[PDB]
Amino acid sequence: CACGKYKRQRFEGKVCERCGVEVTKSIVRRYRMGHIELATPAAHIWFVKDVPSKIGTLLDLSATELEQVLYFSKYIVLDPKGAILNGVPVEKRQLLTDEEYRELRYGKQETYPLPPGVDALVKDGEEVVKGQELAPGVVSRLDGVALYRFPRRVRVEYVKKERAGLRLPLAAWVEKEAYKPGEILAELPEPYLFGDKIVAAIDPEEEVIAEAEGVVHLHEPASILVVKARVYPFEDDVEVSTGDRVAPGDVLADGGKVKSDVYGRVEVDLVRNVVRVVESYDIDARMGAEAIQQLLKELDLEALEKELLEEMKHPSRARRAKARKRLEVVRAFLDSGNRPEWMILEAVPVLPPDLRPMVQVDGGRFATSDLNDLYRRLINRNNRLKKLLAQGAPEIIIRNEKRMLQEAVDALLDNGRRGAPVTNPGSDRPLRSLTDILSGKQGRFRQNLLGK
Amino acid sequence: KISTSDPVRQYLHEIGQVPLLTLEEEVELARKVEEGMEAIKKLSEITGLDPDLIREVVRAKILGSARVRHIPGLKETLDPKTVEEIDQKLKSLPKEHKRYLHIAREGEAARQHLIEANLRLVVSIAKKYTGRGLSFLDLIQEGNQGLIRAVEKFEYKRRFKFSTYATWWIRQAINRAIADQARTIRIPVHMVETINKLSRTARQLQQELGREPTYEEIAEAMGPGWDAKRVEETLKIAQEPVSLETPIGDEKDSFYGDFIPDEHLPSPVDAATQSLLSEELEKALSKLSEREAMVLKLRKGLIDGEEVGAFFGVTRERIRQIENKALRKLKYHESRTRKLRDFLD
Ligand SMILES: [Zn+2]
Repeated sequence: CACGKYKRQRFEGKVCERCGVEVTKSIVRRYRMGHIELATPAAHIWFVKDVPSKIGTLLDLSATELEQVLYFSKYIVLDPKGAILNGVPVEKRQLLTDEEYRELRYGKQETYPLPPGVDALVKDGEEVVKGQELAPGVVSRLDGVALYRFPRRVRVEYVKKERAGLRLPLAAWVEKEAYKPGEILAELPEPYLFGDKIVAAIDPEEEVIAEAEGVVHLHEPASILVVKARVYPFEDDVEVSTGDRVAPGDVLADGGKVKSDVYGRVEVDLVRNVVRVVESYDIDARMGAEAIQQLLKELDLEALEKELLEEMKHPSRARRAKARKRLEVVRAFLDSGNRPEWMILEAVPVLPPDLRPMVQVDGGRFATSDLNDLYRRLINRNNRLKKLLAQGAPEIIIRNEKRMLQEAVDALLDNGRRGAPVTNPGSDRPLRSLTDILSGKQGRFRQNLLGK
Repeated sequence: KISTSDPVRQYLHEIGQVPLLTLEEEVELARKVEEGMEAIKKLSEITGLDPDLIREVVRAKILGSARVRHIPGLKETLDPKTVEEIDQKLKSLPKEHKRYLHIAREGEAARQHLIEANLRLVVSIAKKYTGRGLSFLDLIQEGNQGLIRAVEKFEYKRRFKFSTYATWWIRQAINRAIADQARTIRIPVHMVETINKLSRTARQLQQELGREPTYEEIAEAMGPGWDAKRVEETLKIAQEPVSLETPIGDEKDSFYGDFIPDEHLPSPVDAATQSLLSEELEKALSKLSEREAMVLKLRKGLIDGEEVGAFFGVTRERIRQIENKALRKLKYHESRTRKLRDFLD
């Protein structure tokens, strides 16, 4: 054994109490398998990049390009349902781009145009920005022409000292008059003798005024959010209370994800009772093996078998021919053998150890089966992934990694089908991929017949 | 197609659409990130729920549905019911504490938002720790993990901006990664710098001798406790391994890993050995006393290599007595019928 509690043959089939070792020599060390548990699946390149994409064929996707498109990068395929339009209904199996995708889920249009100086555009925008529904093409009037060409409501941001009126609680504490006592009314200087209304024009910064210390004198944004702003929603209990109550109760989720009616996102501004409700809805958008794993499970091959049967003998030769090639794969799958959800990878079998040695050479040199550098590739990535999810997760970085990850999962399986991995500067050599082991220049089945 | 370009384009495009303004936007987000903390904690205070739980539930509602909880972290938090229960108590929080809830989420968002904006910063940094032995994307990714680290500790109260702060927290993450993953046989950070200093020194030594320094110079130039045995050792660990699979001789079709022999495995000669040895050792063990013979047979051939602790109840005098008298009768009759003499080894 490893520690030596049991050391001969009498007890040959038992394992050690404190450490696990059942024995017959290290041949076990060369025939046993270990597995790596993948964060977010990836797929076998053996099944995705053979001429007939066995998954492209079975899953009616662009047999060769739709795959490559969603697989390695972020081109999403709406999996189950996505009510909101592009101009046409939800595309059951069609794919879209980041851009348009972006436009969807958050809210139709994003327009942040922030003014150049402190008094020209800051005023045009402010006057028409807070409660006024700004129609498309709202021609803001000062630097050049601030053009707001899209939908519903508007939210501006910071302001200097041209004149302070109707703004949020930021400045309230600055001039102690209104936040300390009820003096905002006398704040209007001299005509009151003959909601926010401040002095004629006394403050010029985005600060806190204990002593003018916590500040930030800068620019003022006027970002038009194309979303519908509700101020006084009411209570109707048919379905679970939607949106909000007058002022007390707020049943809506906070300001990220909340589906009320056909409109599905809800931001919250406790300034005025304002429940910002954006319009897009539950749009299942996925990219990568994740997306295909789903698609693959959902299919009842029997149905597609019978569907292709009809497609096969009835329409003309163009679409029926494609259907015969697509019925081939589906047939065997159902015929005898195993079912098709397995083509996707989430559990990576690891080749035995003694078969990917680590050995002492001359001088004290060492030598290991190239396979091991590839393995580390995957394990490192897979781990960095887990930790990247846990730490917190900014989208770009998670996919970025998922990509690498995928690539890696190819590497051990088969190298070169998509790019060729290299040991560091020394030999621009393809690290023998498990594939290269089987076939290869001088591979396995190959030299299995060259001689022993 | 080709992976570098796509990611570069990917984040550069988003920075291109959202860089963070120098002061305003980083200030803004920062403020929100901190308030989230203060919020979450006060939330743990009133709910009796661990800040870890309050943190994960707000994450789910702002970053992802049941999907992101189920696949990433296996299953301890019920995908629907569990998280929801938690959100309900958050709602129940009247006007006063409800405020922290709404803040926590918005803060969580800001966070994730700032993280996005400062990704060009990472890549710019990561760009220079290139030829260290890590993949540019691996490098950026670790550096990225570093920026996330900085986000947890930055105190906006202390005026300095996130730029200079991220630099450190990123450079730290990168260099570690470089030291931890670069080699196939892991080498501690100290050995790493050690190797850098060793290399650098060999460089200044190459400068004038015209003689690639004998391990004498390196010792000297390096410092206090450096000797020939030390340097010969470090440079031996510095050489990365070789590809067990490598083109050898005339690269026509030669693969290096077939030439190494095997040691544990009993080449036939040894299997035959154990057969006769054990059969003859077994014959002698029986025609004797199963006393001091098995003691020394089992103590030596069964477990580990203790005269006194060798025999059961009978002391040392009977041990040496039968050990040496049986061992010699055994040897001297084995001298007669010579079977063992021809040293099986
Ligand atoms: Zn043991």
